[PDB]
Amino acid sequence: SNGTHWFVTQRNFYEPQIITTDNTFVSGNCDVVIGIVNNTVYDPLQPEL
Amino acid sequence: QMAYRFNGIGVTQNVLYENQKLIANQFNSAIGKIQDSLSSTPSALGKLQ
Repeated sequence: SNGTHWFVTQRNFYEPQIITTDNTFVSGNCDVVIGIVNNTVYDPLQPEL
Repeated sequence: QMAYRFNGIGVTQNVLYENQKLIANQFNSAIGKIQDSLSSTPSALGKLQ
């Protein structure tokens, strides 16, 4: 987090990128994990359609 | 860091986040048993002696 926005980067070098479906995977509800946060996950397909 | 180490052996990271309490309890119990394992057995430290 930049303080205002959320990104995803590699671990050994800073290179922020937008959180999309193509670089994340889904598993379960957002109540088991301790420390989860809310944000938008962008879907590339929908804007085209 | 523990999730990174789980990735290091071929297990995905959601396993740790969904079993965090169980894993911490197991670790604490094993550390608790080390004390007795050394103390009760008197021949553990033969190499140093």
